[PDB]
Amino acid sequence: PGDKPPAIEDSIHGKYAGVLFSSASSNKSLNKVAEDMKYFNQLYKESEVFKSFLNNVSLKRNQQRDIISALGKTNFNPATNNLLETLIENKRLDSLPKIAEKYMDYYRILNKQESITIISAQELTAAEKQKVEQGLKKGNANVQFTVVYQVDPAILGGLQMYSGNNFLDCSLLSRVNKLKTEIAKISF
Amino acid sequence: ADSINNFLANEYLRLQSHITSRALNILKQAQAYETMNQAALLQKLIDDATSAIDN
Repeated sequence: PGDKPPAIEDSIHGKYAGVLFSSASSNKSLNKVAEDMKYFNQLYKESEVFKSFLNNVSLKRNQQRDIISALGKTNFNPATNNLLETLIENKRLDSLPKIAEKYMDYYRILNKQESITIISAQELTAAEKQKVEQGLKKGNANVQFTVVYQVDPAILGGLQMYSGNNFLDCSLLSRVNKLKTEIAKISF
Repeated sequence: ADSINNFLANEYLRLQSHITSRALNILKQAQAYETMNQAALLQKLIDDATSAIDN
């Protein structure tokens, strides 16, 4: 997709993840590295020793290299192996988790599927929810999506949709405030 | 003689200004009160509208 990550950032983990995304997407593969990075994230939180190993800084470079090999020398894309070697050489191994997370983020941005959250005061009847799906479809009409619901507002009879990074307010509470403000400014 | 004549003349002018100024201030003050009355009536109307929304 133009060998260009979604975003460019100067942070340590951001810099490495962008290079990995570019390099990976360059040769052929991104999904393979995604599983590798996803595996590291799950392991970083599930295995206590692995977390202590990464954070450990008194460890020598050769020692870090041997332990990584013991983990696994295969089932990791060559880019991932080269990335680990570079991190060991640059003493950046401690930041390996963040990189992983960050990478998946970018990957999840490339994912077309998105989750839409609707906020309404009144409980949404199943029949009403089906109508809402029809409206969201007709609005997009070209992308499949998963819907989520949430009802604990102060607004009433209003719908507010959150879609990843966009917010659309159809709440009646907004209408109430707007009218009370404009009526005040009549300047009769 | 001339001083009293000049005194009466200038005093007559001052009294004329005083009477016209009073006649003008009364009417202007009335107009201000009238505008306030009209504004209060309309403000009452707007408050009923806001109360309808609340209801």
